[PDB]
Amino acid sequence: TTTTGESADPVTTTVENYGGETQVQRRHHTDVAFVLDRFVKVTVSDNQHTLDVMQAHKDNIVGALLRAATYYFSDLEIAVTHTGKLTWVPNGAPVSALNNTTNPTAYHKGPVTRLALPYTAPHRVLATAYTGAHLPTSFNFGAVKAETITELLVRMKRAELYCPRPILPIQPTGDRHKQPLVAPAKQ
Amino acid sequence: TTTTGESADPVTTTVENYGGETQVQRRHHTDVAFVLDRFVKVTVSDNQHTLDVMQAHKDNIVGALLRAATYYFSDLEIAVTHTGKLTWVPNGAPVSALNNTTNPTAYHKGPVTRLALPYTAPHRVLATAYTGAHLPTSFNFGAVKAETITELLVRMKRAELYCPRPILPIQPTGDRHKQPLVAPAKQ
Amino acid sequence: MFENVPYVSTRTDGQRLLAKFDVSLAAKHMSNTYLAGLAQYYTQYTGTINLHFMFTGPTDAKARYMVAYVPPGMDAPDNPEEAAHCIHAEWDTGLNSKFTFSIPYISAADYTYTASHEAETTCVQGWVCVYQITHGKADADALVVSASAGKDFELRLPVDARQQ
Amino acid sequence: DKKTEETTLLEDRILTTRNGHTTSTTQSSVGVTFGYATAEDSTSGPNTSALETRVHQAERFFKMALFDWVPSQNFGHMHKVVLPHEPKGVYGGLVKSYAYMRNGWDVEVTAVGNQFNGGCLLVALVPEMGDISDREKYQLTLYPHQFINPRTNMTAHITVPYVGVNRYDQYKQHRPWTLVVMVVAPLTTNTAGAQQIKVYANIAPTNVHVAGELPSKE
Amino acid sequence: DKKTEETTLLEDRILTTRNGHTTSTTQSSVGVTFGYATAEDSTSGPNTSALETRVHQAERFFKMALFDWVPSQNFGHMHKVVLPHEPKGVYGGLVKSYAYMRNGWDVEVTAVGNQFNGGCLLVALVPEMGDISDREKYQLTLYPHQFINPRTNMTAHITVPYVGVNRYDQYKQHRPWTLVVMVVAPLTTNTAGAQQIKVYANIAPTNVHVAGELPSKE
Amino acid sequence: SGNTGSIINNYYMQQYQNSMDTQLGNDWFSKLASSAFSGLFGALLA
Amino acid sequence: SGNTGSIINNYYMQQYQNSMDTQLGNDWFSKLASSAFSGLFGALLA
Repeated sequence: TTTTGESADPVTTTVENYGGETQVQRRHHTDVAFVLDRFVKVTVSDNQHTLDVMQAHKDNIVGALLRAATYYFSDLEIAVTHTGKLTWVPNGAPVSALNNTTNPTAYHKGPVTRLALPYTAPHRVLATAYTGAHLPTSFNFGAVKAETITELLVRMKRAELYCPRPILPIQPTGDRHKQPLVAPAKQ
Repeated sequence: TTTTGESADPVTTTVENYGGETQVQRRHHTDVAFVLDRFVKVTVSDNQHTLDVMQAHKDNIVGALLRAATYYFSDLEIAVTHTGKLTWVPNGAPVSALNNTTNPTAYHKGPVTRLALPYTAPHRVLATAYTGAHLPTSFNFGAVKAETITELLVRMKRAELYCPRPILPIQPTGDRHKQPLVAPAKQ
Repeated sequence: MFENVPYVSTRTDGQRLLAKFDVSLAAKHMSNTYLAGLAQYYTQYTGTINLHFMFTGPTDAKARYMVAYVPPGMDAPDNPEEAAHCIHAEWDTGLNSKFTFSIPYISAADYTYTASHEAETTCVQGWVCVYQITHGKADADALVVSASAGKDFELRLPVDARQQ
Repeated sequence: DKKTEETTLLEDRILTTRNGHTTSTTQSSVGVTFGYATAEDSTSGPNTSALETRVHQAERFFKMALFDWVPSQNFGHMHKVVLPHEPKGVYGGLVKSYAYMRNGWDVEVTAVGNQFNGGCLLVALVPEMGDISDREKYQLTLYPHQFINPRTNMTAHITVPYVGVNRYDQYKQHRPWTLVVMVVAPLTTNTAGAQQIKVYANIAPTNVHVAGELPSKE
Repeated sequence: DKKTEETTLLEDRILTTRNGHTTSTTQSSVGVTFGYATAEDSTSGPNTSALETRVHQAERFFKMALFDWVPSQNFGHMHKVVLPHEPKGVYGGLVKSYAYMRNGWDVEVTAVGNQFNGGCLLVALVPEMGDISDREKYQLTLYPHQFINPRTNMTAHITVPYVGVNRYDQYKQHRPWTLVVMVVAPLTTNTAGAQQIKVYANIAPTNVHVAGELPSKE
Repeated sequence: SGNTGSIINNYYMQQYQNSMDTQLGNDWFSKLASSAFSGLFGALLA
Repeated sequence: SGNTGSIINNYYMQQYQNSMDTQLGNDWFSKLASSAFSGLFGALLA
């Protein structure tokens, strides 16, 4: 199957060309909405933290995959292990609000406290990159504050992605990257 | 009822031959799917453990009965008494994954933590034996890791068995194997 | 990738083995490949993989190539005549710069690992070697290669094994 | 099986088997035992991207010897072997040229002695057989089997399907079938029995399919 | 054959050939010359008591080199070879296991140089070729042939049927086909030609039938 | 099926509760047990 | 939609569970993947 390579028009041959027989697939697992729909730890440093998905580890499935797109939309779900009252505040709220309790404040019930929050930016969509680097103030989902924030996780719901960006693995030392895989106890 | 014995073709006579009258049975209890559908303790040694059904005791009902077949399929259910976060990883995952929390990780809620897991091998079915001994890496249901793993149990759901293998009892010393059976208090 | 570069270079005229590699998404040659960067998050896979060879030479440079898929069981042959016995495809240069070719999923199990075990010496899924049969005025010239996912190519069982 | 004439003092229950251009008549059959099924699963799986093919030529008979049954060897004495073992001819050639393959077995084991011998052998085929205990020789009947007993028959015939956790195998490092033969009643010789019995096998690889043509130097 | 886009400075007349799991694309075909017929005579003669069989696996491509065409060798310089010659792989295996056999040839000879060379080769297949005289090289065109001429094409393709005074042969001591290549116009090199031209062959045994299975030690 | 006896259906979809099987194309010992000869083979008197 | 598998509907209104989208006026790579040439471009023999 010769093509004019310069074209940039997609080409996909099949085993049928030599006599094989292409089968069926179920790429459920490689579905955007699906893969990103799980919790990811985000490194919290203070007892107050602005919610931002870019803070997931760049090599963590979710963060790696989120960064494999340039623009994205989604709602949020959060799981915080905290102490005292947890207060959330919507994108663009004066930071001073975090102390006020008439804002969505959840009392303690350990271990974690789980919530569902609405996309709250004022743009039609948000971005992974930006050339106008360091991302803009407004690219957040609000902020959280609790007397103590031991741990923080976030989950992207309803995810939409636009324009793919690259995504690299590990550069192997030798011919392939060998390593220890889950195996049964020797006995 | 004389038969050509060499044939190997099944023969089953009945009390009717001499005048008796064969009755009804309800072999619900001797049903594969059913007997194996219960929990069995598996000896965990570290704070991380690969899930494998061959690890049930060979004289334990489930393990004895599982080993009474050569090939098997089933989904899993697990009950772990652990500490901290329990993380599971699918068959063929680099062991290094057990530390990552974006994988199916369950927080603590004592005593035990119960889960339902999908058969996750890449073969059409798995085996009890193998002549190609010591069973292959891939014959597992993934692996688990938690700061502390006090105890571990597994339950086979949807069990299918193929080709029967033998299953022996105790070799009695004398004419029969006598022993203490559950009886009422003497008084 | 072949040591910092995407192409393969015509060493000299004649039966030369231009490249040969492992059929794993871990393979060194993949590495910079989207397919591999993606596969790194699933334990298993099945499917056809497509190889694309775009000849970059000048109008006066002509060549003929061969590509084969060497299933495991032997050692990857270093010359066409030995490789001529595997599923292969020969082709020359012309108006059409590009040539695509599918790498068949032929394994014992229905699925296979994206990941590579330590215990595996040889690439569980064989290799693909690409030769040159001959050429003329084609020395020096680049044959850049890329890879895309095939139609029936599938990725399953998401996993998060990496640093943090 | 059955024969005519009428009754007689000799044998009957005739049966001719044929695979490829090879036959095998036996005037003392006891029937043929069928495996774990009557037909193999789908021969064209996804695991072969349907590049698999089948070779009719392989499906033919090939002989290979087992052992000599003598009065010495008593109960539980057993002779096992994994098929294919060293394979020759066409069938053998396949193994050297294809990465993966699969096939079942047509086994005809023949312990020719004479009707005045006593004693009895048990012949079976086992999936993933990995060393039986002494006790579990007693439960060997759970496998596709057939007895040879001098007063009755000379040949035991068992046909069996390909099995395995994989639709296709690499015989070069996993075979599922292991043909075994065990003494259950030690060989009797009496006045006119045969001193000892030579045991052979007539085998045919059934429904042979191969996939993944390998490179070649010769 | 033909290609699109429009016209251009490069090549077109594309053609892909396929035998078994092997293909061979060529953006500079000149068509394919057909033998002495379009279909072989009856493959199942009396001489085979109809025990013959056909092997689809053999019918695949196999490569083998010819020679290097250089400006030195001038008119009449010829390189001949009898097919099969040393045969490897599946096809080869047949020869070692069957007494008699037959097949035709799918030959694709490829002298890859470059369009600035002058010169021209003549490739043909000959039945029972037994050393031509110098004069009769001039009448070589009476055989299934095809020219390679740098200004025009890179590949010559000829398909041909099995022939012989016998429906089936013993390749081990008679082959009818002899592939030859001869220079008719010595290779020109000019300013930008290719110094020398490497000539290879891509062949496929067509419609392979075999009969009379031989004994075997391995 | 197995040791399961809830009368109400799972709250979760079966696509999550279990692994879904695929097909490509009642069993054996069951059939074999039944094909067992149970007569007499002789000729009965009285 | 995503990793969600409850068979029974949310106890809460969807107006509270999620953000409501507004419109003003099936997508792309999906379409593009399919428009891929898969033939031969040549002329096939045998």
